[PDB]
Order: sequence, then structure tokens, then C-alpha cells
Amino acid sequence: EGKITPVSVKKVDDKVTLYKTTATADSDKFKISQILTFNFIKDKSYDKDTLVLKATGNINSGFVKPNPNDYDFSKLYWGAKYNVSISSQSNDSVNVVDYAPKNQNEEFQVQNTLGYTFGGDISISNGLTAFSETINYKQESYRTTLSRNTNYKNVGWGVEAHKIMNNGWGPYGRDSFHPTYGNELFLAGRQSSAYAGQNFIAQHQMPLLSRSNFNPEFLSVLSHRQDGAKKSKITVTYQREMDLYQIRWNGFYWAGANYKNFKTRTFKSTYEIDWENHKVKLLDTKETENNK
Repeated sequence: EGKITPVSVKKVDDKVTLYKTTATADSDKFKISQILTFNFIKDKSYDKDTLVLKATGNINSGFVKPNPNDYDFSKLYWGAKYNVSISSQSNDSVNVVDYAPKNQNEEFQVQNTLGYTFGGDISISNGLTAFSETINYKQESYRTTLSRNTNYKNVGWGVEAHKIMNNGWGPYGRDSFHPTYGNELFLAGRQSSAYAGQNFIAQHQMPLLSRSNFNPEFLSVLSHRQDGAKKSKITVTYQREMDLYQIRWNGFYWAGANYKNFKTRTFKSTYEIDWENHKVKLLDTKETENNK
């Protein structure tokens, strides 16, 4: 649910003209916000139309504090993985040809630059030409990977909990397990004389992505062959995988357990891209939930 700005035009040379329009689709319910900036590149010196889509906005973590009154057993929910997916849904003349990030990245701050050269050349470089754009996002303790289903009409990224330190302990992940103490990701003490609900580490000691939100910045380059239909369908999906982290006192020690993707909240928008008129039109929005 949102709006689409009118097209701004920027004549570069006499060969290239840049067209820009921003679409916003939100899920108040899941606290997910999609800001999609479509940069159309018309270059008379190249036999393909180029679309540089910058996806930004917000994806809440879905974090839920533990009940401080839980005595021997307690749990919390945390934002363990953020997935953003872009899919060319129709028109065989359109393909996903490039994107940023283009490779796995576990740096605390992901910064890339995507440049388009008169003639059609797309160059992606580390850090912050007829057109240029940048992606910049913080993901401390997490890792960005390219989704497995990435192909000639699809691109996706996953920003997942990777190396999380408790204090000096760790690093821990969604999968870590001590033969005795289980997953110790957010366990404050193995022998704490405390309520279960009060034996997790403080929220400020957890990664910002696990208990706050993720502000995505991703770029995808769609290419149109200049033959066949002038419009094509595209879907953009922002999603969070929430893990159920729980601790329990067995009379001797505390042990943790992390249920991977125990709750899922997904927001998908579908747009019709008009390559001739450099406009986009919202066709559909869909909120979906998964609860184990």
C-alpha cells in the first residue's frame, strides 16, 4: 500500500537519457517497507534497454522480548535472516543481467557502486560513466549471500545471522550447539540463579539486525532485448525469518535451543514495468505468514 512518483527525466548526452520513478509499497502489519527506485537507461548506442532497480526501505526484525516472569523455561523471537528477492515474471525479452552485491559478503558495512558506461557496460566495484548508483547497508554479525534460485530472470539476497558474540564467548550462529548447553547464542549464564525470563543477554548486546530491523540496499539490472512486448512483470519480496530462541533450567544448568525460521513474515509487491513510457504500475501486494 503506497504511491508512485511521476517520472523525472535527465538527458545525459544526446545518446543517453535517464528516467526515474520511485514506488513505495508497505505492510503496516509486518512493519516492512519497500522503496523501489526504477532508473531507466535509454542509450541509442546500445541494442538493449537497461533498468537499474534500487530496492531500499525497511524490514523489521520481529523481535519479541521474553516474559520476565518465566522461571525455568523462557523464549524470545529474533530476526535471524532477511531475504529480498526480485523476479522478472513475464516477457521473454527481459532478463536479470547484473546486480549488487554480486558475491557473498560478511563485512559489517556492505558498500558497492554500480556504474553504466555509454555503450551498455555494467561495472560493479567495492566501496562508494552515464549512470551510477551505490548500495550501503549495515549488517554487523550477519552475512549476505546470493539466493540459490538466482538465474537469468531472478536475483535474491539473504542477510543471515553469522558470527554472534555473547561477551567473549562465540562466535555463535543459528546452528551452534554445545553438547551440554545447547545453542548459547543469547544465554546470559550457564549457572545463573535467575528467572529464565531474566537469563538472556541484554538487547543492546544483541546485533542490531536481530532485535531492531534491517534497512536493505540492493541493486538489480534488468535488460530488455528491444524486440517483443514493451511492458513486463516484476515482483519484489522482502522477508524475515524469525528464530525461536529458548532457554531452560534442568535443575543443574541452563541450556539454549534455537528453532530456525519458526515464524516467517513475507511482503511481495507485483509491478508492471512500462519500458516505453518509463513508468511502473502496482498490480498487486500480498502479505503471507508462516507459523510452525
